[PDB]
Amino acid sequence: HARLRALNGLLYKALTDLLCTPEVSQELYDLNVELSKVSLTACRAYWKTTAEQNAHMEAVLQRSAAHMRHLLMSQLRNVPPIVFVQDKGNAALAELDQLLAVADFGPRLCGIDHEALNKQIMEYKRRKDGRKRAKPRLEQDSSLKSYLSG
Amino acid sequence: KHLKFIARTVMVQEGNVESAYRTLNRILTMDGLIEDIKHRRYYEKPCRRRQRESYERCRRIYNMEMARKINFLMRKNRADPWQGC
Amino acid sequence: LHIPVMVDEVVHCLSPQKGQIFLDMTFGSGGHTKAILQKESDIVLYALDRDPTAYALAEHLSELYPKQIRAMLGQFSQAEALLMKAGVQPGTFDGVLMDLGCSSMQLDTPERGFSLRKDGPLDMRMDGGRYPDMPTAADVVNALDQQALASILRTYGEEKHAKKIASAIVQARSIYPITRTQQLASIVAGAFPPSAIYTRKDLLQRSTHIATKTFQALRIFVNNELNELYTGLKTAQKFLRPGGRLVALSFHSLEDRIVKRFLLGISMTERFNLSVRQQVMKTSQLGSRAPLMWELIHKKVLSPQDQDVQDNPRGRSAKLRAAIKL
Amino acid sequence: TKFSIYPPIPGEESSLRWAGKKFEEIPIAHIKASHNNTQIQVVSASNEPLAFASCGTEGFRNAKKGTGIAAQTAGIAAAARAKQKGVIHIRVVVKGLGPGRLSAMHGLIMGGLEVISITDNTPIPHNGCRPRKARKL
RNA sequence: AAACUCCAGUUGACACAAAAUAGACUACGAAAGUGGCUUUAACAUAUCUGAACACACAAUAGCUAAGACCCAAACUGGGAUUAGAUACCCCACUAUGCUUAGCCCUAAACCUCAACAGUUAAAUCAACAAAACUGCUCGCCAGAACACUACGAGCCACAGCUUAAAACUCAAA
Ligand SMILES: Nc1ncnc2c1ncn2[C@@H]1O[C@H](CSCC[C@H](N)C(=O)O)[C@@H](O)[C@H]1O
Ligand SMILES: [K+]
Ligand SMILES: [Mg+2]
Ligand SMILES: [Mg+2]
Ligand SMILES: [Mg+2]
Ligand SMILES: [Mg+2]
Ligand SMILES: [Mg+2]
Repeated sequence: HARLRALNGLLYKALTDLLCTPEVSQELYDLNVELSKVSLTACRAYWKTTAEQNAHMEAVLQRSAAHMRHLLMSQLRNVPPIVFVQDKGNAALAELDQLLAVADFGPRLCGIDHEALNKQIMEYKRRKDGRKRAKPRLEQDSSLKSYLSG
Repeated sequence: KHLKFIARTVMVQEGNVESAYRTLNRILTMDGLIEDIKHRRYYEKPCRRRQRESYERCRRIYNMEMARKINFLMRKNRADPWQGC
Repeated sequence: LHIPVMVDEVVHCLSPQKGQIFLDMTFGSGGHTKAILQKESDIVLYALDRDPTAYALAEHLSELYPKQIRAMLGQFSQAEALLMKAGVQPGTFDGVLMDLGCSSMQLDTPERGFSLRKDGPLDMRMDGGRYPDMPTAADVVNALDQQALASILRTYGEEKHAKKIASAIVQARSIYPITRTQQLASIVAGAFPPSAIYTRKDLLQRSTHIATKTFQALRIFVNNELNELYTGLKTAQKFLRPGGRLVALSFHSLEDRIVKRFLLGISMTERFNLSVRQQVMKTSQLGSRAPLMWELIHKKVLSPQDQDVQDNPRGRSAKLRAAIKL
Repeated sequence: TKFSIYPPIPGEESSLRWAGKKFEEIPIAHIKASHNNTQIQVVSASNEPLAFASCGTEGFRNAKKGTGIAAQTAGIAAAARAKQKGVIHIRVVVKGLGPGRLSAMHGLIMGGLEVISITDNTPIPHNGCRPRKARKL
């Protein structure tokens, strides 16, 4: 568990170093993508999202994922495939807003059940009209008496 | 008193303001200025500061040692050369 | 004579004047009503109450003032229709006064069974038999289950030992019906060691009977004081003139909480006695109200003086809230 | 040419220009991003105020001032007012770590102004005054 | 909400306050302590041990007097929150944190490891903490609670500190 945590941290550091250096790719270096999270199970990568530029960043990352995995294999050589997850805050909100723009709208007390208790009282009206606990360690045993008896 | 527009200054490249801001934020984070401001928002009592610094040093040492151990041991993470034995 | 508590401040906040409509939903003895009539004689006042004896006192005041004061017998829930038929359907009430608790004539009378000091039938019913089908506290204690009685004492009575007192009451009732107030007091006393009869002390730090809270709980549950009070507040707000003065007196924590949350528009389901830390934690969890309708005459509650406490110890816990409809 | 993130040095003649103006002459957009508010002011190279904006001036009040949208609106208003006076290119000088710290810049971009440099002037006391005690929450 | 509205932002001038990064260093000092710069003075002992009281120190808080006062801040006032008071939150502000000269002499003053010398061989060793020990010296302890108490004595201390009991009670702690 802690070993997997350290492995996740190492993967995060390696991916950040690959992102920062220009030797990996001029496109990736120009993007200046920053990673929010890296977690290994396959590997899930989560990068902070800035729409058009976000789509371009996602497309470039998807294109360069294979090269990134190949470069990671040079280092940690047995690296599982890396999955990039775009963190649009709550992605559900972004997708929902996109669909909503796309979509069509057409033309424009007391804390008790007082009633139940009242019913029960009316029903009633109608029908009318400690000790010592011995310690476990002090309990006697007569097995030895029986053994000595015969 | 110092000359201005030198410290913590990043030139925007081809109007890419977001990338320049990200670079500036990363520079400040690398220099620890952001964490410095966050810690300086409220007073951290000296005993608390010493405890936090000692814990951070121990955590960094442990993380480095664990990373070294994992890198050393992962050299054996290859296909089994003597399968069936 | 238990003088109306802080009646001077009630008069000040209401500020009675000639040709104004003032509704007293809790006429009772009428000391507040008498003081209001003393301040203004031409005021048109409504004296609503559930006790038939209170209605008789209101009719006596009507004998004193034939139409300046208008009597009304009924509960807060009925008060809406009663006033609608009375001739104040458009509302426009210039003032509203709402006391709470037990009337002095109610508490003194042992036949009503409102006090453990004097024996009597375990009635604890503000109604004096206008609706004989209305449950009495004796039927309540004899009928309700252990868990039901425990919940009633825990919520209404603010009782810590509901799980114990309810079981003791059930055990006693299984032997004999609980038909006497003093019998119930003895039963509750037996639920604890005898030394604990007067260990509990009032807010005045004066010894009181241990069963008192229990008695209080039953009274509320007999009269549905919380629900009927909420309905009365809603009906008053519906019938109160814009800019009218609403003055309320609350003798215990639950009714004061209800009144305050109604005035400030707070959700009734919100937790009680919230601290600032608890609010911050709640908002942090919720971080991933209705528009105000009142203007408080007094931001803070008004409490009786120490001398007034000595004169009327029963009114010590009274807290006064004054607001104006917006 | 090779782009260098380092700003051009005043007193040294650089080839970089904006609207025929040198970096030392580009107007300055001071942004203050507090936790409860965000203020934006454009000034000339000669410290002449040209436009000012804030969350409170844009109608937002109390907690609503702390939202990033309020800072974006303030940036839009400040950029419009500055552009009315002929401001085109600006040098952003941001201080504080408020929620609007970035949003204000976006507003300026949405306002029509061109940001050529981003500068951080967050007041960081080198062990200066003693800040208030930590909140007991 | 209150508060402020000569309030805020920019620029300039501007401290008897506090000493980012270095510091991922582990240094100095007897301990407490000490992390901006420079300069002066300066870090005892060529055998160890050696004091509740002698000699000299001793964080923070506190007292006395005179200054400074950005900021922080018990207390207090106000605003919220609360059924309500207080507290947690916000604002203003004081003692106080600072300087000078005295006093007080306390701490989870804790590496909870006395000082000095030696050993790593035996049995390594109740457990845990922090590998186990030996020689030597000083200090200290002898069931729990009563008790960081009472009395006595000493002290610049006067709601104080140091030393420190007994009776009744329990079979545990
Ligand atoms: N829901 C309700 N409807 C009508 N009257 C009610 C009521 N709940 C309580 N009351 C009445 O309100 C009064 C409370 S105490 C009476 C106090 C009175 N104002 C005085 O002169 O002191 C009692 O008369 C009680 O019976
Ligand atoms: K440091
Ligand atoms: Mg010596
Ligand atoms: Mg000292
Ligand atoms: Mg001061
Ligand atoms: Mg220490
Ligand atoms: Mg010694």
